[PDB]
Amino acid sequence: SEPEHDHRKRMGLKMLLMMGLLLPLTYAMKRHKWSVLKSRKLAYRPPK
Amino acid sequence: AGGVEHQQLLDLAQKHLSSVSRVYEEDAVPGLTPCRFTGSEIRHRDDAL
Repeated sequence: SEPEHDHRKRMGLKMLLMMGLLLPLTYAMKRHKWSVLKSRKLAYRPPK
Repeated sequence: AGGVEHQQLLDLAQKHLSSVSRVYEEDAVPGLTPCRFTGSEIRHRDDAL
């Protein structure tokens, strides 16, 4: 029924290792380019 | 700067500006320290200008 079964599981193992490498790095890029904004402070200067 | 004799100005500085302070009075030299540069942005927003 599934002649591709072992090749599918090998490609899935490569997929799992590559995704476990790639997800924290892309998340780190997002955290960098958004950490320019997430540390931002706002002030208000009403003249009274 | 200008039409002034250097020896005349030295005589004047010896006469007047002798003994200005010369003494730290606590042996405490105020020394300058290198300052950290910060890549940063400041945005003062007033749209009425």
